Amino acid sequence: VDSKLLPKNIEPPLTSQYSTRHDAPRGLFPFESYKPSVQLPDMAKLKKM
Amino acid sequence: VDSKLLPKNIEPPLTSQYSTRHDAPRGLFPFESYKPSVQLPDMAKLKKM
Amino acid sequence: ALYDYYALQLLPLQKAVRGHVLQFEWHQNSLLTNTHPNFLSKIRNINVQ
Amino acid sequence: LSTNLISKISLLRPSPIVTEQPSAEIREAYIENFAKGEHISAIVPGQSISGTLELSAQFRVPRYHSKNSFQQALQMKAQYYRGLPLYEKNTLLERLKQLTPNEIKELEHLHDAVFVNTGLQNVRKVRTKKWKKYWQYKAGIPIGLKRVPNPNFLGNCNIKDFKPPYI
Repeated sequence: VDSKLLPKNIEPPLTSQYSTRHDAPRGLFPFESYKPSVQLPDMAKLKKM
Repeated sequence: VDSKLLPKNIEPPLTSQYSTRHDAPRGLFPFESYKPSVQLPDMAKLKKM
Repeated sequence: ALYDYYALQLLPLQKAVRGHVLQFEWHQNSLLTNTHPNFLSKIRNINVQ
Repeated sequence: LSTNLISKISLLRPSPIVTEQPSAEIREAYIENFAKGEHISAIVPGQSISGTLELSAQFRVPRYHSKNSFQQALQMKAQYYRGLPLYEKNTLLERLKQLTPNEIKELEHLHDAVFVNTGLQNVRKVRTKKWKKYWQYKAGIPIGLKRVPNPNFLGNCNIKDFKPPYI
């Protein structure tokens, strides 16, 4: 007998691949200042001198 | 089950997304940005090393 | 070396996330007794009651 | 702008299916009086799908014996249509010239066991095709895939995505 023709349970289908967000409390994450500089520093003046 | 809507946030400055400046103090974020010392004997030392 | 340059392109953004994640990891170390060690909580002397 | 550099610049940087009470005002009045503990005029069933699984008003155990083919045998001391393939005229006739009335009662129940299994297989397939459309209908999906939205809406959360400082 081919599979998926075998008798299966009548249940609510799977919710495994669902995306959840989280309620995090007030003091969990720190306050962040100083945006980091992604850009590399340039040393044209040092090698020019 | 009984979800409510947060109405509206009148945001003061520095309490906002993208409210970060390069001029801010890095209390944490331990990586530093260092002052280039341009002294002419130290220039010769940097050229040699 | 094209992918060395790819590794030499996105390195300080990696250090920026390595700083903010470390900053939040430091935020996890908040206990309020590591900080001010005198937090006077509550006392009461001997009453007539 | 030179073509030795244009190939490398982008290289270095790549940039009728349910059986509930369909009136949406008798179901509410049923619960408004049910909390008090009162019956109502109209009837209300639980939700389900339609369709009846009706056996024994369908394929029966066949009658391969006659009206007296067992007691007279007691005296003389004796490709598929539904589930069985149609046999040829000459090949099956000598096969039924071999068997005994001790095995006719076996054969009747074997063929009934084939018939009931096929008549359950196809209804089971139709029932799965109905339940797969029930569960989609009861979950907001339409089929086969002034309003105000609640916070449990797809895309209307209250937890806004906070951005990192480097972005």
